Amino acid sequence: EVEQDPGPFNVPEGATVAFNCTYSNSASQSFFWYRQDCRKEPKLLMSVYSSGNEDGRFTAQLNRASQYISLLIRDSKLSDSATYLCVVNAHSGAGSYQLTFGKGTKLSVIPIQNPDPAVYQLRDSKSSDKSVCLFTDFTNVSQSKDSDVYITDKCVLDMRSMDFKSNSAVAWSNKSDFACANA
Amino acid sequence: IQRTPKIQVYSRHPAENGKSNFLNCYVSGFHPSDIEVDLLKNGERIEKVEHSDLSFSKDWSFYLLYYTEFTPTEKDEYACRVNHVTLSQPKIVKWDRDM
Amino acid sequence: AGVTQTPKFQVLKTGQSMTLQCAQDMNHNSMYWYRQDPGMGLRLIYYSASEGTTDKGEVPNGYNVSRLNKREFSLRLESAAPSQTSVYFCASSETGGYEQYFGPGTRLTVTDLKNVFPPEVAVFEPSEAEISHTQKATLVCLATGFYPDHVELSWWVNGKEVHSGVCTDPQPLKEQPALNDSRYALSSRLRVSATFWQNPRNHFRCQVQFYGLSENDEWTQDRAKPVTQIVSAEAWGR
Amino acid sequence: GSHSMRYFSTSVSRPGRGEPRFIAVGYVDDTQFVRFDSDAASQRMEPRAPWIEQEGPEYWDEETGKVKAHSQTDRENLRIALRYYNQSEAGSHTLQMMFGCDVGSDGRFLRGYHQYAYDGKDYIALKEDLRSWTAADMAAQITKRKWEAAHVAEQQRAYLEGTCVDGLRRYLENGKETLQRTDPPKTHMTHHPISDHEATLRCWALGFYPAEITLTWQRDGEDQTQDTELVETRPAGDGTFQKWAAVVVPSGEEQRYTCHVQHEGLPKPLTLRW
Amino acid sequence: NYNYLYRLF
Repeated sequence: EVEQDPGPFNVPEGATVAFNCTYSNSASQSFFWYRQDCRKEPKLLMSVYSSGNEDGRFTAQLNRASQYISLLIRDSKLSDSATYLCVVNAHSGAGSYQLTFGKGTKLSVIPIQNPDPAVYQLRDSKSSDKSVCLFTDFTNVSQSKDSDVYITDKCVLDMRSMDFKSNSAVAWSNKSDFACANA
Repeated sequence: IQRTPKIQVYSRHPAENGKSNFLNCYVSGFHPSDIEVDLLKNGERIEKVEHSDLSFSKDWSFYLLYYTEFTPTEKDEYACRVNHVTLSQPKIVKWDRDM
Repeated sequence: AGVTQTPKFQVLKTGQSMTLQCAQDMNHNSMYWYRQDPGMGLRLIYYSASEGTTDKGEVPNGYNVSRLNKREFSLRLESAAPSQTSVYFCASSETGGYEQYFGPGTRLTVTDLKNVFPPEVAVFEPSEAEISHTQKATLVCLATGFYPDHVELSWWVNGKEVHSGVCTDPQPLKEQPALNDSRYALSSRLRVSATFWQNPRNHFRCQVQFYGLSENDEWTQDRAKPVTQIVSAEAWGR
Repeated sequence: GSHSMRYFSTSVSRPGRGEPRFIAVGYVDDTQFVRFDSDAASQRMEPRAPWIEQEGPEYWDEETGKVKAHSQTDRENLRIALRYYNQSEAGSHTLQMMFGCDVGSDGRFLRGYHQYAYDGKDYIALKEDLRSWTAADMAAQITKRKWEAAHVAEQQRAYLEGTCVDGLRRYLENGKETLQRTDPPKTHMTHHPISDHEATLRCWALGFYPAEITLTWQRDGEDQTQDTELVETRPAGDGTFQKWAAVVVPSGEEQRYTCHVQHEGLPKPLTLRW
Repeated sequence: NYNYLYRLF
């Protein structure tokens, strides 16, 4: 079996974040870190070698004696937000060598940006009652405990064209009496 | 690359007529591994002969031991017959009590 | 040099049969079928050590496979049940212990077809307050009310796709976090500079491609059949 | 007082006759204790010494899976080696492997081994560092560059310094009544005339347990290893080994010759004479 | 104990 950090890791941009993973089977032969962006495929990140494997911002080490694995990320970016799987290569009881995939740890980088927390009332091109509220830059929250208000998980833009790592979220409600200040 | 086997035929204990013993045929130093080894009694092959599992020395040359339980007598003749791709016809080596 | 997999999405009525497809061009001998369920990691279904041979994984019941070539390895559900509602990935590796390159993955919601619904898209025009203080206008799209969360939203500005200034929600929301057969929602935003918004001959449209029922399914309902619809909403520069 | 555990495996392609045959055998010093034969019905790792027979179901299951995995790995390597040399499917080809460790007499790990051979020639071998590879061919260099990037030498170093020594010490105690005993050679001499004025004196050594032994013929000069006839060491089949050496002597000059025998089980080397 | 060979040439 493979176990790693329960998560989620919520760290601001530029942070150093370390992952921890342990594998029970002492006979395990190969070790890897895999990354999986949300609602997409796993991909290999690097092989843990126990001599030290580092690839720029990413460094990983293996302790054969402790049977633990670590991943180190220096200078966190919003492009690093993902699920980080611990992958271990162990012979099964039969004659095949399989990879056991860990549950992983979700990383969620959030930008350090402008002092303009704000909410804008958006008008629908057709509707006279539908309305949509916004945000600019958070203090991670999904604190709308209301039974009818809706809240998106705050997409984290990295716009280099206009040079603004926008950090916006969307909200709406079926009620006509939907103040953006009261959601 | 091919190597002709070396061949030795001998008893596990020094021969004494009327005493139980084992007749061995030890082929070694050959390549490739496939080989045919028969143990003969009065010029006729023995059916129930056994052999060691395939293995090789530091040179990668193979060696294999064939053996049979038997009771030698003074006039009875035993022999080993080994054929290999390096041999044109099988090579027969008679068992000698002093070799 | 990669691993391809079809389909990308699929609804299935209970008892419907289905066969996911996979292929690799990397000359690897090993291929694998995983399923990824929330709260659990990858789980092997079946694998194939090489050509002509297939073997079992951690979760093999309800599935079968077929290693056609060195290139292809398909996985069939001969009777679909809600327990099989999951995200299936194909993967490939040189041999047993090597790193496994993965495929894009397939989304399966094995539910009753009656639950299938298409999104209700509605584009909302940017606020005047953001314009005068930040000199950037931001349009928001709202794809509400679709159960089979198989949607590929897009923004089109003047008949051409825009992949800049855009941020779709990485994951669809659950309209009820509690309920299992709950409707989903999706949101997206588009930032142009404020001058581009007020220009009247600029034309924005948000396009939510919905993946739902195939045309061959039996729609027994009073409603129109939720076929693989493309609902889209739009606005012009005011 | 050093010991060795070694596994020798031989994979042999048989085109037109199904998948290649795969044989593997395990040694502790000079004593075989285990085997695997793909042609055998069991398809299982099999005991070949009395002291290994009591390992539990976990051991025979796990060792069977590792050796079966090696057999599939060396099936593909035969297909890969056929491509590296651009050879036809016609004809059989051989792929041998040797690996193991030399733990000391409780001085612990001393050396490891990991070697390959294709058609009787060296192919690739781990160096004594357990960190670098020795490719013998232009094609083996392809494997060396591939194995270098994958750091497989660290895997073998982790095995040769770990599981190899952990199993070798464990086998040494379970077989300590057999593996740790030393049998001195039993020695005797024969005298057969071959001509009227000559004689073939044969110095015999029988029943010694370790295969290593030195048979030396001496005249008045204390060494004549140029007219001396010496046979290969051979297995008796009861766990002991045998060897003999011969020299040609003038008749009536047999006393000028002396045979020296050296072996670990002898407190001091023997001096044999007529 | 047997080695853990799986790597290809």
